[PDB]
Amino acid sequence: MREVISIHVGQGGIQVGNACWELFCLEHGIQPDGQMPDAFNTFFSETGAGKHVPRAVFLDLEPTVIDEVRTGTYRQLFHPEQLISGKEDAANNFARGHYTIGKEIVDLCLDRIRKLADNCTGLQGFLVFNSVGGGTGSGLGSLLLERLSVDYGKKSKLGFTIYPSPQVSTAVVEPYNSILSTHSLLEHTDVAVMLDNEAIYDICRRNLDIERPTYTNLNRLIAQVISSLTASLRFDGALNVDITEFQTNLVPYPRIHFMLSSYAPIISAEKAYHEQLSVAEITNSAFEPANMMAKCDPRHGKYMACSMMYRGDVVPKDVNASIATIKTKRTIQFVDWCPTGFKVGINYQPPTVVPGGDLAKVMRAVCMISNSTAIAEVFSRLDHKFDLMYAKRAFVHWYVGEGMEEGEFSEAREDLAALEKDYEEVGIET
Amino acid sequence: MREVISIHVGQGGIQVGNACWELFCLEHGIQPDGQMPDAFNTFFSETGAGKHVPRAVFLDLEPTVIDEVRTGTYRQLFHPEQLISGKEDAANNFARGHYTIGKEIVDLCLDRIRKLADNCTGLQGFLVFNSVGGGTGSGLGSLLLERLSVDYGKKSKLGFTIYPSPQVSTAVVEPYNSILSTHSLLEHTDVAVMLDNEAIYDICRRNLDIERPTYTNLNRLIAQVISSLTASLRFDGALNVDITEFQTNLVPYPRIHFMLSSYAPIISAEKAYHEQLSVAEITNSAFEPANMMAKCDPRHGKYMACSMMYRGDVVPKDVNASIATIKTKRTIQFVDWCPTGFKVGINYQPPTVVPGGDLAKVMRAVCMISNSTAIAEVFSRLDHKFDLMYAKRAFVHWYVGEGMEEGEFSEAREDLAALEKDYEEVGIET
Amino acid sequence: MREIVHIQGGQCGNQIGAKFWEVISDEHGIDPTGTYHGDSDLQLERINVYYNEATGGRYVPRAILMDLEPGTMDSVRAGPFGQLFRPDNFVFGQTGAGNNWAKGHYTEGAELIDSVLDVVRKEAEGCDCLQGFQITHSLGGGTGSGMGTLLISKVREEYPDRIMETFSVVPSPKVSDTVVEPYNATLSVHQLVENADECMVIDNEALYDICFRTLKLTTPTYGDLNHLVSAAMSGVTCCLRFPGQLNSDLRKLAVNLIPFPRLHFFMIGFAPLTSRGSQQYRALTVPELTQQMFDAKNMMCAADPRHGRYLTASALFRGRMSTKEVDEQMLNVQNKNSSYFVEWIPNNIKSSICDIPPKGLKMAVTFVGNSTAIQEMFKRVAEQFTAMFRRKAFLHWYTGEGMDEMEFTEAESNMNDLVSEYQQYQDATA
Amino acid sequence: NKEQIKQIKSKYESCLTVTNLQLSLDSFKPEAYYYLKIRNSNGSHKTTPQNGGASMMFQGDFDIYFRGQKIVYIDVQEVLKDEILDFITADDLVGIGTLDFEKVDINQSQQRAVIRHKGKQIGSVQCQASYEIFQSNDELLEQIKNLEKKDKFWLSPERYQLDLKLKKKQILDRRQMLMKNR
Ligand SMILES: Nc1nc2c(ncn2[C@@H]2O[C@H](COP(=O)(O)OP(=O)(O)OP(=O)(O)O)[C@@H](O)[C@H]2O)c(=O)[nH]1
Ligand SMILES: Nc1nc2c(ncn2[C@@H]2O[C@H](COP(=O)(O)OP(=O)(O)OP(=O)(O)O)[C@@H](O)[C@H]2O)c(=O)[nH]1
Ligand SMILES: Nc1nc2c(ncn2[C@@H]2O[C@H](COP(=O)(O)OP(=O)(O)O)[C@@H](O)[C@H]2O)c(=O)[nH]1
Ligand SMILES: [Mg+2]
Ligand SMILES: [Mg+2]
Repeated sequence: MREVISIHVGQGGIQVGNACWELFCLEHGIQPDGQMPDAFNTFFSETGAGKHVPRAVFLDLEPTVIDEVRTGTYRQLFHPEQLISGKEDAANNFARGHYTIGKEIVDLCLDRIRKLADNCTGLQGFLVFNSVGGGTGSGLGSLLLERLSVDYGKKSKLGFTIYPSPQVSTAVVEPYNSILSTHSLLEHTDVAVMLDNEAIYDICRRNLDIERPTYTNLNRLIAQVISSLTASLRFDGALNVDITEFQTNLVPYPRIHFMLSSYAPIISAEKAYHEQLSVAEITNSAFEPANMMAKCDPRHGKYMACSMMYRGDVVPKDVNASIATIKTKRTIQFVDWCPTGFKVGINYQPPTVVPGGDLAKVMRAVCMISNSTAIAEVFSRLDHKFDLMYAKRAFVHWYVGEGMEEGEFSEAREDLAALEKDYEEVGIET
Repeated sequence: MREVISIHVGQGGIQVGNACWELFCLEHGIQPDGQMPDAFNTFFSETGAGKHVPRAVFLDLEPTVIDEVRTGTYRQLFHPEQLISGKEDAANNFARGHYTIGKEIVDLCLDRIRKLADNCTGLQGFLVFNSVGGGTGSGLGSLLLERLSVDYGKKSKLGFTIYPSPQVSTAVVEPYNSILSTHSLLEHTDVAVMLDNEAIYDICRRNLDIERPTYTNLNRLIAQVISSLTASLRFDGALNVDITEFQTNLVPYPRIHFMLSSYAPIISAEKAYHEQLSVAEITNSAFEPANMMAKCDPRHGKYMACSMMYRGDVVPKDVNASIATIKTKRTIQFVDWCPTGFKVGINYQPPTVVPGGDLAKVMRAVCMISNSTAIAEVFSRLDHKFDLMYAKRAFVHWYVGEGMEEGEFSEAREDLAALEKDYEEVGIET
Repeated sequence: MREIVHIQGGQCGNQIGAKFWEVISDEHGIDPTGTYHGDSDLQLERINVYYNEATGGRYVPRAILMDLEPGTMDSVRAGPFGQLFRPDNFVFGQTGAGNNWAKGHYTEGAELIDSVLDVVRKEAEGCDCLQGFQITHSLGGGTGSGMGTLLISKVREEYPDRIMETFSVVPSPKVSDTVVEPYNATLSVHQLVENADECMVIDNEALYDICFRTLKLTTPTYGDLNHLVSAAMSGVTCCLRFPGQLNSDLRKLAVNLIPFPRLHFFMIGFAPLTSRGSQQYRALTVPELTQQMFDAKNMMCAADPRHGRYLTASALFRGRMSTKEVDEQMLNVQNKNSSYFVEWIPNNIKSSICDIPPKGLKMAVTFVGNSTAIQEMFKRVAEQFTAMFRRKAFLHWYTGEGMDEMEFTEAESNMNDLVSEYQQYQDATA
Repeated sequence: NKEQIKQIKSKYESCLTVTNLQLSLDSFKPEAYYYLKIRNSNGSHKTTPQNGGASMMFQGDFDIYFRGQKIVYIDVQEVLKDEILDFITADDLVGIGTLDFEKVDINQSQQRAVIRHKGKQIGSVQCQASYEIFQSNDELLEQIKNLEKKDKFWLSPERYQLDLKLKKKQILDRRQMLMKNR
């Protein structure tokens, strides 16, 4: 009687949704056709006899990815008319997907959301995935969040956004729409998790020893993180954690809800079994700055609160004996007004392996969600990138001619300045 | 010991009568030859040994459609001399079929009606079908209704008229005869149901996913609605409804008896079984404005009374739990002087499927007959169309030269103005 | 006669009860199917204390299980001895509290508590002579620490003369699993002092220390901590269910261990406890039991009892033994440690003997001592609370559900006043 | 008016009526026209353009409806007007004022928005504010509204021709503004 609905918008969102939906189907024993040859109820729904239907909706204005989905092996799984598709792409223009073509599509998506919500009885909250540096992704994510915040109100929404890397970039105009989308979801999303690609590339290179990774390898790690986060809702555990038990433990103030994640262990089968993978060493590896899932240095800032999930055969006393060691270290310092900052969850189900993938099978794993003061650097560098081109009003004509006003750029800049001032104000000791 | 007689006049009437008479024969197991290889008695009569004869009569002045009927597979079913046919068509002229050629044919039809009525012992009432935007259909329907209202008196008559679409039209002169026929049946018919083609085209396109529909697809849906309406007379049910139990529940005042219908679910076999088709979701779909069987917006007006029929394995408690949800919603508001407005009927027989058709086989269905204040828009737009050409007296010479007086057009306009004023007067709160 | 009912709330309380009832059933020889299969006559004489009688000869506990989420009770039912609980006593909500005290005490816990209070009233009104209630809950969680404490006040308001027990687990700063522990600990301690007749604090840190040092088992789990807590819980009411030299019900302990009505926070310990490999070396004698009973590491709390002076002490010996030895040993443990016993109340140790030992053991002792050393726990809890509150961290979650900072200030002031007036008697001299 | 007010009060939590907008900038261009764009999350209003002077007075009643955040932005726009063709050729953002109405004293009828460009103050807008808790383009729009009042049908052939004329003209005015801004 506990449910959650995941929203996938944009090319990156759909490509990570595919990645998480192989993993969930594999973890619950459901074949790609949707047929089994009481834990499924969190992500799926029973049709009365036979197949299961995911509680997910796919959105995009550009039809190529959806058409690829509707012809692959998973054509029989998803309901045919929840893969909403458009005709014309926003083409990396934020104003397009927020003012011009997204408005005519958003009504169908909201109707689908209502039709899925009326089925659930114990709706925990929503999940949303969107790559920020694109037109349709950021614009439609903003519009959907704004509609949901007023249609439902206090229901919790979680956002797994992928911000651009510090120096590596695929587009040339992504700072503009990244800043605008951050403006939009700052006052509209309860949790936002950092996911830039460069850090995960470094993780793959160093640990998985892959020298030529593709997007699928990144999306599989993200899917594993999602599964670790939501395992506690569908498996028995000695110390459970619910989604609604987050803003009471990781969010000191309503404005501050951007945090960065990490995962451990990450290791290949060729050298995994030569070492014992004790809980102490994995919880040490999870706190290593080089294993952050976002390219930010935690040594440059304080910690505010750490929520970290275990799964497997871990014993609570071993967890406490390792939290003490971390509190001992002099290179990791917490904020003054937080004496204890750890929330611990323990689950029994070990992580599942996907055949043909990178990760091996292990009995212990740890996933941490940590809120730290050091996150302000990404905001500062994105702001610096934005200012350089906004000084000469470059690329603005592509946005003014799509219905957006001239002054809309300035207030996003002011909100980022306010956020940066707030992060500095919080981190000073009393 | 309960009977009903259906009257089919005009090309559209005959083409929808064919559609309903495949369905009834299929539903009662009767082969097209009329031979079975106690519920039939409502629509049929036993001849003593073998075949069954429908309690229906086909009327038309233009012989092509009747000749097509008398050579198809159903040539053996209908009695040879109840397919009354003329020689000369009225040619979309209302005055022709009411004053010139319809009078010489109406006597034979009335003789046939008497010969069919003397056989019935428990006659519930009459059904009549006629496309309004034609000469012979509207004119002969008006004349037959006027003769029946005085020959029989208090017997109930139901009219399934097909009004023209708001903008889509096949003729150019159909507003004139539509207005005149509305004048004629306003004071002569107990129930009138709206059936314009554009709404059903949109229904087929959106749900059935047919991009090139023909008239047969429309007529099959109309036949299904008729079968759902009359199922309660010939099948066992937990909550029965009779035809005579309508003017006491849906007709607040003698003048107001035009209502619009809807049906649910409408879905194809390719994606029907992937979803559970619960009673709550079908009763939600039935109230959707986009699923109205007439192109009118219910959000533009109040509701007066809703009579809605179920069939299948539905349980009354689930029906009540869904009526409560609809009363809860803020987008659907009833009139002030009506605290409860729902009449519910439950039947056990699931809807039957026609082979080679569009609809799939399902265990639950809902058909609603709802009387609402928003219906005045079709009258207003038809009146506006009429006034444009009546200002210059266009096409009037085709009517004055067929025996009709000049002033006959004005009084229909006055009656429509009276009806529109009455609809406004009723909808105001006390 | 003089029986008590069991009420538990939250996940921690449910897990404690899931082992407490197993221990009780094993002690009384009740199979997991509710059928008696015991050996001794005394096993059935006083079974009305905890078990009710139903048709068919089976027994059912008079326990009431409540939580704001259904997962924990849906999991405890599948465990051993899970079928004994009556399905009617299971009450749960569909939302949960998310470790937020305000949600579990003002908004959600207030509406649900009527149903659980109905069954509580049903259970208490029926029983022969009420002795009282015993409550198991955790102070580290939101729904537990809120709903349980509000239920304490509601029960006290209706049964002012009955006795009330609470076994409360307080969050230690060493092993912290939730970041918002100080807030709901401080808020709960405020209400708990005003209504509970007896309170017994238990700490996970002390349980881990005991398991690692005395039992010396490699991998402690929640099952071992629950088993120790269950043995300690059963030891208190043993003489109320079995004959003995000096019977002493709960009210007699209440009279003799609480000098002033606000000083009712005890810390407990169980003896003997020996490792598997050393269970053959040791010989069970009264001196061996009493030397381990007063051992500082044997206390179920991290509070160090030689950092303060005992106001009073109690011991509940089990098994058949001579009373002269017990009295002389109690005198000896009080003459050799005169510095740690307050001097203005002479003979401040209570003893009791029960002739029925635990199953598998020949002698056992339960220790309940009221000491001034408990101040250190409230000191550190208040220290963390005031470190976190001065910045108003995580305050918006609580203030968004009708609570204000004034109730935080009053709670802090009352808790500090309790801390001060509890140590006031430590420095008091005659 | 009662049904429209009831629909508005059902959708929005409050209204702010802004009147008597006085713009003062540190430097005006004497040859430039200025207008104020008053916007929130729910919509935007525009004043009539006025010629640049040491203080400009925009007349009008601006009803601003809220559903959550009580922030109004006042964008100051500079406009090049072609005097021959009475059309706006380009619109340039001069600066942005912010009014935060949670900080607006319910007892002070006069409010002041500081106008900023690139973080620097460049002027202010003063206004009166009241708070309640619950063929020209204009000629073509007025003809369409007068046909909406006369016809019972939402789509007369005459209305469709006027809507096509209006859309063509808005595209031409937008092209003239894009040409003036080059
Ligand atoms: N992690 C990850 N990021 C991706 C992936 N695909 C695209 N991105 C990121 O998405 C950004 C651009 O947005 P896209 O998702 O590609 O395109 P969009 O969101 O659909 O927006 P449009 O361009 O209008 O279609 C790029 O900067 C990429 O970094 C992916 O498969 N994995
Ligand atoms: N729903 C539906 N409407 C039809 C069908 N056939 C004709 N109509 C409608 O009927 C209107 C004209 O009347 P018809 O039924 O075609 O002709 P008639 O009633 O026999 O009158 P005459 O022209 O004198 O023969 C057209 O505007 C059509 O919209 C049909 O098969 N299904
Ligand atoms: N002894 C014991 N303690 C537990 C168990 N499960 C959780 N806890 C403790 O309970 C605390 C969390 O309480 P919580 O589950 O949030 O209580 P709730 O909010 O009422 O559900 C943790 O600090 C654990 O130390 C268990 O099975 N046994
Ligand atoms: Mg794309
Ligand atoms: Mg014809």
